Amino acid sequence: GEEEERAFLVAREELASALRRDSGQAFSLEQLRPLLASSLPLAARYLQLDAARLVRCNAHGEPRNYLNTLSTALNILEKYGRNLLSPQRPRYWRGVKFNNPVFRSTVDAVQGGRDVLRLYGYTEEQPDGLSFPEGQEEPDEHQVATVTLEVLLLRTELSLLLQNTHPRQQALEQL
Amino acid sequence: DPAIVQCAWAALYCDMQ
Ligand SMILES: *CC(=O)Nc1ccc(NC(=O)C*)cc1
Ligand SMILES: [N]
Repeated sequence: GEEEERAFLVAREELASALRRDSGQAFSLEQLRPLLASSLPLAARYLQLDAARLVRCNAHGEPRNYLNTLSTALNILEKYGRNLLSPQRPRYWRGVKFNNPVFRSTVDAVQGGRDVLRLYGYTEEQPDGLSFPEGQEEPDEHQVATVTLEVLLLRTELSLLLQNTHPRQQALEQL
Repeated sequence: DPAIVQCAWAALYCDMQ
């Protein structure tokens, strides 16, 4: 209900604020427990990430394998988000280039991986990748923070399902 | 995070420099 929804959203802003204050901030499991142990359903837990499709549409083979492939992609997408929150970025942060064989073997190895970068703001389609609109000179810090947290949380929840230790493993075993 | 993923990220971070 209301208290559970409020606790969830407040916990999200506490962590999103820490990311906006420090893009290199690491979070422990205990600091993420408000979100991992929340009794909210999946549609309520992930407001930006289409986590249902990300898991189910890449569920090919043994869960040991495609959860690892998806973990790597989510790990990389998280660092793309942290990169946009860093006050010191590389010069050409405004564009992601797909032709990199490392991009092709990580993010482009799962359906939906590209679309996550769009949630950061990489919205203009290129032949060789995705980029920010040339008018937008700086990224939406709050948006990038929320997506980054969700991408971090999704990888975390997948890892806890991998080790048979998710606090609400029963309900989330459907994925 | 595993160092193998940091290798991947460093290649992608290079593409942005
Ligand atoms: C393991 C490791 O050190 N990997 C690695 C990958 C890429 C790069 N740099 C560039 O691609 C520019 C350095 C190290
Ligand atoms: N660069």
